[PDB]
Amino acid sequence: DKPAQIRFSNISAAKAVADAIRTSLGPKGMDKMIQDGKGDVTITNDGATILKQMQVLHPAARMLVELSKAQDIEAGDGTTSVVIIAGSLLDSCTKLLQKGIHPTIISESFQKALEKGIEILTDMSRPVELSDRETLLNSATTSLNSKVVSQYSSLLSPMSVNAVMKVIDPATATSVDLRDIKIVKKLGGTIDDCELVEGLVLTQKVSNSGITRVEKAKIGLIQFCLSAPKTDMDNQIVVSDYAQMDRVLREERAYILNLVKQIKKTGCNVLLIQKSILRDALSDLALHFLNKMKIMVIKDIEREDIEFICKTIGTKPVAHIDQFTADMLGSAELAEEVNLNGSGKLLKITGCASPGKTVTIVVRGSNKLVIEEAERSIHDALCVIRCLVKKRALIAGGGAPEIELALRLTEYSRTLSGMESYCVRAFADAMEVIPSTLAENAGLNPISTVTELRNRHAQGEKTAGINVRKGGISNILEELVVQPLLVSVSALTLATETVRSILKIDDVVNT
Amino acid sequence: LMGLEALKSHIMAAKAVANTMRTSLGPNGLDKMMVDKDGDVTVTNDGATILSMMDVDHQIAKLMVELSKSQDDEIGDGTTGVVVLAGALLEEAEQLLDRGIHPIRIADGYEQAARVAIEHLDKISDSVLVDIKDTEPLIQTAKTTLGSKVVNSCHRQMAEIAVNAVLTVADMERRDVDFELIKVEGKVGGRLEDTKLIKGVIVDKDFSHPQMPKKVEDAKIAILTCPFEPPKPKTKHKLDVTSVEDYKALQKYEKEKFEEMIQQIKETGANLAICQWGFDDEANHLLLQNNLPAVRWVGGPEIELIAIATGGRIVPRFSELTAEKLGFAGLVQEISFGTTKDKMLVIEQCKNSRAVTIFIRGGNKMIIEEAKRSLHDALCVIRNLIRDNRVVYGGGAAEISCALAVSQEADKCPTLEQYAMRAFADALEVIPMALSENSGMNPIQTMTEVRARQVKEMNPALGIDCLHKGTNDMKQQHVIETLIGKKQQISLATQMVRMILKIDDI
Amino acid sequence: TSFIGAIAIGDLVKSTLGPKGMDKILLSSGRDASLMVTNDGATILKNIGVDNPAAKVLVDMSRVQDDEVGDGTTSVTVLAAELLREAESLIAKKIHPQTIIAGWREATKAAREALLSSAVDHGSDEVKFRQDLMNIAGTTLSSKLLTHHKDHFTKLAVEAVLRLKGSGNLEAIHIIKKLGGSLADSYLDEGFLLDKKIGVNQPKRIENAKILIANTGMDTDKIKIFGSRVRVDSTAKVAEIEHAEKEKMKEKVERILKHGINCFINRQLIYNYPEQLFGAAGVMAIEHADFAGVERLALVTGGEIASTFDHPELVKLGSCKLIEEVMIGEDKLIHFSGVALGEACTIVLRGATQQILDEAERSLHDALCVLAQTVKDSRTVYGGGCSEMLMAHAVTQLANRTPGKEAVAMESYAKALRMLPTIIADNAGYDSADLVAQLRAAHSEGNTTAGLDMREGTIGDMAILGITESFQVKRQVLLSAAEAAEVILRVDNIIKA
Amino acid sequence: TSFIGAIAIGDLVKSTLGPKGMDKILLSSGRDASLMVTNDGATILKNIGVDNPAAKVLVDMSRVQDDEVGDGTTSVTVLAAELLREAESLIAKKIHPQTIIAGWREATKAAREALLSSAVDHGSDEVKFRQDLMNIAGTTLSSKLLTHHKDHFTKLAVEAVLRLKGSGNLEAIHIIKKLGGSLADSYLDEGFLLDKKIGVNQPKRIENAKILIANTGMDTDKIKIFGSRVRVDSTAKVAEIEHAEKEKMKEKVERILKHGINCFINRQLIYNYPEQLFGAAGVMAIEHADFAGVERLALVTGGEIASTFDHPELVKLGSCKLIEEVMIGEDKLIHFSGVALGEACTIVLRGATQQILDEAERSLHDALCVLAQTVKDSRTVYGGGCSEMLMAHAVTQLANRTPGKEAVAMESYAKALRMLPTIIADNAGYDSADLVAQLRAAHSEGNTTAGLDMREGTIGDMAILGITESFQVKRQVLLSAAEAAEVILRVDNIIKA
Repeated sequence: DKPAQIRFSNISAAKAVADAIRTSLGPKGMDKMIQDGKGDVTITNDGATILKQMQVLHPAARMLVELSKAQDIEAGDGTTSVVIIAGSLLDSCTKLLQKGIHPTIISESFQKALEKGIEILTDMSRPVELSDRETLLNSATTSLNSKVVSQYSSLLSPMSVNAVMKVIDPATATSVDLRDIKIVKKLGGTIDDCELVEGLVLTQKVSNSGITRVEKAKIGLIQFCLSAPKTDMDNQIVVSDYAQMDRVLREERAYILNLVKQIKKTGCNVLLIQKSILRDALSDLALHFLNKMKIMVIKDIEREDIEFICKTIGTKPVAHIDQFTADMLGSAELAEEVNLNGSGKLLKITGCASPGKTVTIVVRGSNKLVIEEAERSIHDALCVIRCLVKKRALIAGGGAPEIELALRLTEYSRTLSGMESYCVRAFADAMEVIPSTLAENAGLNPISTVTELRNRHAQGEKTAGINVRKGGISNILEELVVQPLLVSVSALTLATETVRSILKIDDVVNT
Repeated sequence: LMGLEALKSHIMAAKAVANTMRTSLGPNGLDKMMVDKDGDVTVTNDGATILSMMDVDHQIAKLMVELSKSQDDEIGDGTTGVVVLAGALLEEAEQLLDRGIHPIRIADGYEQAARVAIEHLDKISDSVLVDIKDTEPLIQTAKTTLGSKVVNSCHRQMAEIAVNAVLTVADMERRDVDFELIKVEGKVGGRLEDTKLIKGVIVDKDFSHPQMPKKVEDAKIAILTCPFEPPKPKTKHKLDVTSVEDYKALQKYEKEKFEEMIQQIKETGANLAICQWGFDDEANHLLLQNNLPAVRWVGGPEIELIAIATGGRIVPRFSELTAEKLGFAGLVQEISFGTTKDKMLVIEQCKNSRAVTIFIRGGNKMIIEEAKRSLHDALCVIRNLIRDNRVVYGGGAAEISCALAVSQEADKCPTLEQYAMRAFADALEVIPMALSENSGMNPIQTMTEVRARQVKEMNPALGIDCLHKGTNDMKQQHVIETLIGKKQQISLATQMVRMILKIDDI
Repeated sequence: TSFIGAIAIGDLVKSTLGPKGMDKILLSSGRDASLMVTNDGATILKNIGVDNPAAKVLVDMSRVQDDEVGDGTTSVTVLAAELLREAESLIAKKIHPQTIIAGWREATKAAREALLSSAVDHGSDEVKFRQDLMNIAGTTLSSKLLTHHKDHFTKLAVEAVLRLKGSGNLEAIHIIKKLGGSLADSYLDEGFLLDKKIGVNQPKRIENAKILIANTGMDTDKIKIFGSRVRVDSTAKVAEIEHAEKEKMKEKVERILKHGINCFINRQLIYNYPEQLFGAAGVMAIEHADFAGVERLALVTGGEIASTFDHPELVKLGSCKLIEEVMIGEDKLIHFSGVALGEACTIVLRGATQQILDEAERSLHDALCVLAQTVKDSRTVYGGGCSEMLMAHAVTQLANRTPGKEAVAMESYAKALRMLPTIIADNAGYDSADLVAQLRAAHSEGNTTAGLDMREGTIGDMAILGITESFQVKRQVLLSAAEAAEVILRVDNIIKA
Repeated sequence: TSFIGAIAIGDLVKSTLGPKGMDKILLSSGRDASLMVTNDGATILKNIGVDNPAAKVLVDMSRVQDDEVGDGTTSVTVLAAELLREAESLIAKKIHPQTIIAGWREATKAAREALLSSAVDHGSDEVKFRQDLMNIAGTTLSSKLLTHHKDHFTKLAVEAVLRLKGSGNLEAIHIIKKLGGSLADSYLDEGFLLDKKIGVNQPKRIENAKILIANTGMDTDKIKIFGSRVRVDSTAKVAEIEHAEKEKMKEKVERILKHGINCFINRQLIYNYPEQLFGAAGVMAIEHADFAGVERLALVTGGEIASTFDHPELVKLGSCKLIEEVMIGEDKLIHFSGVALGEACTIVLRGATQQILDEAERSLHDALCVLAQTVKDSRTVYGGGCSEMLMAHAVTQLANRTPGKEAVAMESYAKALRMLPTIIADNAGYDSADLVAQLRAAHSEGNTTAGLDMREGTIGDMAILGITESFQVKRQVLLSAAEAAEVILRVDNIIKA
């Protein structure tokens, strides 16, 4: 009674989210207006930008948002395919619980279906070897030509290949770190000037008297006090004159040189500026003195840059002056401020020693939206190439994996025994919504299209899918649309994980 | 609103009280759960504890619960019995009013019914042998009466300690005692069946420095509440002074005054000393080397309570300290707290009979609550024993025999007080009926079987087997109640019913 | 009052019972963005808002003696609720509550006697102990998703607990919550581990580890009677706040140096400027410590416990021979090499997730517990549904012999206890009625060792499968469910302020 | 729940079980009639208002069992009602109906086998068998409303059956009825007796009569004379039969004399002149009789059908040993002493009301039946709940023994059987639950003769008390109730038009 009712309600909420998102799938896509508290409009063809700003009440909606976020952070694209698989599996679950079979068997059967489906997708895919630049560029162009970012991904794809080659030798199958390869902007500019920056791009400096460039830069990681503390007020006594506060002013003028002499025995060249809530103070009257004898201040550093610079140049994190020893110092090859193709004060660090070969790409553009679209293009390019390199053997897309996987999973349910057999059959014959969604968004009769795909996968080619850029079922064109095999692996595994978790969930309780 | 219908509404309120006390009397009674606005939950069988916070629903119930509460010291176990008996009185009183009798006439019928009940009840049972000296049948009484209800297992020790404590104080006031001198100190933290007799007062015991072994050599106690120990206003502090030399000099002056009151302490001979405050630990170790038990965190009121107990007068000031005025305590002892981590002070003199309290261990809040309830019930029932030692043969047997006698004497009354006599007899009949209904036995069947057993066999001691043991003779089970407890039970019930009846309006 | 609450709490706990159960999601009120999914019914009972006083007193009566033994909660609560529901049916059939109480007391006595008779001793043999400990760890570590990681927990916990051989070290065992590498492997500390950084400002391999055991640490400073010369007199001199800090540091650090100890352990994080102060002064203050670390130092090297440390002799010269640090996970973690394993231990898991580590540490706590008493004890009983259904069969057998009206209450007790393996099967999706009836037949015709194999949903001869449950936890859950059901049942009416 | 009416229509019958039963009223439909009370459910179900077709089917099974058993139609209906109650309870437990049918059939097989193996054959004895016949007949008749003169009727019935010597004959007893008088005025006597008034005209002083059946009297103006045959004509054949019939007056004597006569018996009216002619001939003809008893006349006297004397010689003579007519207080009743079959006896109960009369003859039919199938096949079982408890114990043992879902179904069937003596005790006002628990314990420890003493509520070894019931009725009640509950259960929904 109550457990069945609450599971039905959870399934209904998840299916409502999924079917509201179903229309916006794939490169073709169709948008909605978001039901929000401000009343604005959205023309966002994608699916992620709905869940990421969805007013969610039911915990099923929240868990589907976590599903989409996990899929995006894992591999990027497919963020709508995952949620639509989830919704279809929950619809199959609605049917199965309508017949009354128990949720735990549903979870176990879906786990078996997941394992066999991963085996199937690994089987039929093309075992492309990713070891050299020609293979990398082939994978990159196959990944970029199938999306709408092709126009500008062309110039940046070889550079992203260079970056991922810097990170590791592709013979090492370990995944590259998406966060390690940071993306930065230099304000304005052209498009071609977006260039690789080995080392790191750093924030803008203040240039009272500090040098613009230095060979063999001795970068120091500074987080400690600057002055005699102006602890609580600008004046401690009658405000006729600063009779006693002159002491702390000249103590600033003395402690600045005291710390600079404490630095020069180590040789800190640059200064990352932490905010004034951590620092005692920051002002030109002391920053000039630090600058003139080779301590350049760089504005408003943040924790991500601190972690990145620690990972790169080996400077240990610092919270006090006494650790000014060489542990907080790094010795690069060269550090320069470069302003080509439009002036820009962002500092660069070059050729420093690093355990991990962190690399960044600077992004340029005549408009801010162009810069950010280039950033998201390079972001998804790194996502797809990383999920390929860590798993190899990319797969053709366009519902072809769903058709082939549903067919072999239906026959697997045929040969499988026990209660789980019909569960796996329902999983397979409901999972086919993705090609049905492509057919709906392509204008073809969805059911007839799904039947045609299933028939063509039978007794014939298994890579045949629905073509989104020419039209309809196609087999002759191999490059219909291709995604790394990890895209489908993550989709199926996260979808089944969340579905079987939903099945495991019972009797929602307020604290 | 007015008149007999208003009295019927009062009767309904009394039934609301009585039907919920119905399931609670007897050892097998169904406990209630007490919840305060704080949300704390505790289970209890004691009718007095249930009524302690039972909130009013209609006013006369509040009046009657206050009336029942006012006799807790004398009524003992069976206060819920009082309530259910009075509720039965009112329930049958409603039938009498349906028959059209004016309330005051059933009221005075009930008071003469109580009179004949008392007259028969004085003749209902025999007297136990002597209380003060032998005490062994009294041990048997205390076992078969108190340890049967809710304690984990009945065993001799709590009863023996209680009877020893009372007999130390029972005989001076012409075989009487007042519970002002005997109290309970509940302190969870030890093994449940571990409890000690205390012919004194319990205080939380601290040594300012535990480096010296647990020991006691009391010959007299220095009851001090003066700056002899450097006073503190109960505030956390860590002192600093202008110079270390100044601190050294302050320490020297501290020890000089400590030595001069050592001369003051040793001229009277109070080898033990106590105070609210205490100095720092290292100097306290040095202080203990000077043979004075420096203490800290002593209970505020407890200091003057023990000072008045020990025959001394507390010393708030230096100028008020005199050698003769200190407390001539007899002995002090280190009672183990069950756990090996700490021990408490007990201050006691065996010569003087006063202030013989009970010091008990416990593992849980409600368990120590039922423990103190059971020991208080023991204390009051043994007061009823010492006041006069003849028993009542309780456990429904007294009620059934008394109701039989009242029914027999009913027809001897020429007026409708005869009907009141029948009503009182039925109300007394209800008590064995209650003891069966809350238990797993058919009420009326076994109740009337006990009635017939008393009618055909010439012994009124035959009652209801509340403990569900095979034997039905209440003497054979030896489960018993004091006659005085029953005297108060019947008298309080009849006074309660008559007070309810005399009230008529709003 | 009627027992709607006492069965409602049991019903909301039922689906979580045992492995292959059903999960629960707990979310905060006010529609704020916070929720969590959990399988352990103890977590639900901890997070439940008990609006029913009967449910509140039931969960309270459980908590005093259910989380102690470990994993009993999901069994004791459900068994008590089923008992209350069956007794509600009985009182609907006009069976008086006290009859039910007496019948259940005698039935629980019979069931405990049957459990003791069916319990099998496994002392005096090392290999039997090994297999029993791995089996009981697998049954108690029945919570993680990854089966190879399940085995990792089993082996790690077993090898951590067995190396005692003596009286309990559960007071000294710990499971460090530090995040490591893969979420599928586990580890144990050859010397208990701290999250404290080592090397940048303090020696690496600390020979003659003094290990002063302090509680009153420096949040900012401390004090000693010296005659301070404070420069910040009032609001007129707020700029002189730093003047007294150096004195308040030195007037303790210097005397601790004269005490002979640089290894100052305390819970409180000594700050960055105090990090300069302590490092320059030559004292290696460890800014994280606990009761558990001090007592492990005591048990392993003959030390002791201290408190309110101001006096040097109030703390021990914890002369640990040497201390190092190890490289597990993404931190530089001090590793007390001197306190070797065998007397006590601390487990650490690798994995970069707090929330997974939460259920991990809960399962290892319940395991480490049951492991501890069952090593202290010597007996175990066949787990799954075998033991409880055996006790139910014994209750049914002695119930038939009972003349009194409490025979019906005894049969009700037997049915309620029989319902527990029924719930085990139901949460696993198998045919509950068929499984429980065929189990009743399978070990009612003798064959006392027969049990329900939940791994495939078939009758299983539990003697060779090895799925066993420690005797102490079964006896404790039986007695606790009995007493809680008595407490809930024996109250008929409730009043509130 | 669709068949709850089938439970209800047996529920209105459980209030009548046991000799210590409890009556209801049949309220006559509509107006112009009066109510009447009724103890036994046989009259309750007979002409009962039925609203549910499944209840109708249960009623039809009750009538069929009453037809083929006689007594005990209450027990079958109440047992079927309890079975259907427990069946609905099991369906709520999601146990499929067909499993219930299979388990119930297995349980009935085992229970019938145990009952047969446990019933006692009083066997080859005479004086002990006499006492057994006496008390079993007395207790079986005590199941009816009558309490005073049960023993006399039972002793007379067993005397008749001993005259049968095993040849069970429901028609050996001649059953005449007579309104008025008291129940103590009831009389049996040997031979075949007629309740008419014959006096002297056909003398009561005759020997070795030729008993015949002849359905044509002298008032019939029957045509078969020596004269003309039957014709339909008025030209010359108006009333020649009136002249012919004068030959019959002498033929009715002379034809039988030529065949050979000492007396004659005729069951129809005879005209006066043949009346004195037979008086001078020595013939004892009766004016009227219960013509349904013509088979009784043929049996007890050895008489045969005479074909209304259309063919005078195709018949053989009857016989007796005396002819008599006696004034029994108020009726001058005819007495054929010792007709050819010595087992002939005639029973009359002087009932002031016809309902006591009708129930008394129903009880007499039941008595002769049970004496037949407990004399030729001597078998009896201890009643008073002993048999039901014994078969419930057997079924419970089977349920514990048997695997599969059938175990719960047959355990519920056993408890439904247990409900029958529970209902008996409840109607008796005793502590029904405690009493049946005590009896169940007595059988579990082992007492195949333990039951309930109905005169005063307590368990007792029923052999000493002498209380019992016949085996055949109990076995048939069990089997018929089981199959009726089965046929009700095997239907899920009813289709109406």
